[PDB]
Amino acid sequence: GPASVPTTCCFNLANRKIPLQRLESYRRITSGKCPQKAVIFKTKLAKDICADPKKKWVQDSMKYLDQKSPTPKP
Repeated sequence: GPASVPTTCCFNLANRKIPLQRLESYRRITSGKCPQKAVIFKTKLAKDICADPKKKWVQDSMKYLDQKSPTPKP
């Protein structure tokens, strides 16, 4: 589901568009200790999924959370 074996960064991007009502949060990665860069979405089922920033639902999803979100800090 979320991981497979190498714990570093997402690899298997999500194909099934995730809904907003079920979305809880999201996490993006782009550090230097990773082979690739992408985003990760979290639904309201205590589960995380991989997502690339070149999708239509991921972009809207990220923009949605980024828009709905108030401001970062922690």
